[PDB]
Amino acid sequence: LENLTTRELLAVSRASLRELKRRGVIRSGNAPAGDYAELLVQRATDGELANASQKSWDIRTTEGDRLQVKARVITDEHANGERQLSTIRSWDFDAAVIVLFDDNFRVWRAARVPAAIMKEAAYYSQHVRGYTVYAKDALLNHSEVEDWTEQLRSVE
Amino acid sequence: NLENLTTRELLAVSRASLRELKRRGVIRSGNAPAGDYAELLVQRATDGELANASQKSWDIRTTEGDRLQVKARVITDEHANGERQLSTIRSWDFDAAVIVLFDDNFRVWRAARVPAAIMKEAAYYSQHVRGYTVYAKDALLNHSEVEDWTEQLRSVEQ
DNA sequence: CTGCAGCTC
DNA sequence: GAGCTGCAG
Ligand SMILES: [Ca+2]
Ligand SMILES: [Ca+2]
Repeated sequence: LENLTTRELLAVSRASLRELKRRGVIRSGNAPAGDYAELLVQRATDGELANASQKSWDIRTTEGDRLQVKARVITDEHANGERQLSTIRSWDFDAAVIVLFDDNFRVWRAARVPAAIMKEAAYYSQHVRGYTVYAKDALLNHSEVEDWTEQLRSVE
Repeated sequence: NLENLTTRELLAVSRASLRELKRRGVIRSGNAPAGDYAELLVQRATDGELANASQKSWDIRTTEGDRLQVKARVITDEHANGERQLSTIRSWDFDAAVIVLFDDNFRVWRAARVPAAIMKEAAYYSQHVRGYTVYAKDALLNHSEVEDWTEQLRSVEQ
């Protein structure tokens, strides 16, 4: 992409978003990671996608589980800051599904974390009125956490 | 043509374009490019100093000392009220906001310098996020105390 | 920990 | 109004 002008680079950024939405891979104007991670969890659970602005959770599974999906793109597996999950303002869900992409947007690691374990790992931020969880290796490897890496790779 | 690419190739191109924009200094973060790119245009237009990326309240200090809070949206529908909603404001310690409205090809469509006091008048509080919401509606853009910066920003995009 | 733009109805 | 994901020091 080094041969493209900056104007073309910005246009490719928008056009790729537009084509992804046309294919139903994403459904919003956000950067694709959030919607794409939800799509994969939906495929893996055969679940029901919630309304985009619904509070608390994103996907309801066939067995009735309410899943809060949280994704990050990892460019440096040793950068703790890239493990910071998007803020949590409501605990009315059954489990979080953490989806860690590599910088080619391939699934690197995924984990199903019970809500109670998420709460135990959370720190409150008064600035944003919400809770921060870090998807550090210790949480991903927690004895009550399920490794979902292969389950999400099989739906990529 | 992107319609000929596999979904895997599309996603990789999404990352690759972000990486190339950061390598060139057009952006300086892994966010979607709009936020950093709007700050870059305002910096080019004011010859100002970029604040630290995690700095509270403002983004750019002008040579004359104005602390500018840059707020951008990419407009796909010029008549859509929701697309004027600016990112939340949790601190009023800035002198003026610079609103940058892009079109869906990432060209500058409209830009405006809004005094902080006018931003405060238009804001509604959201207890859910502990912040203030301002909409870049035409009435705000056309306010008598708002400066049109569209041509300034257009002269520095490439 | 402190913050920012994951890092629409 | 109610909400979401406009990632960094
Ligand atoms: Ca989510
Ligand atoms: Ca800003």
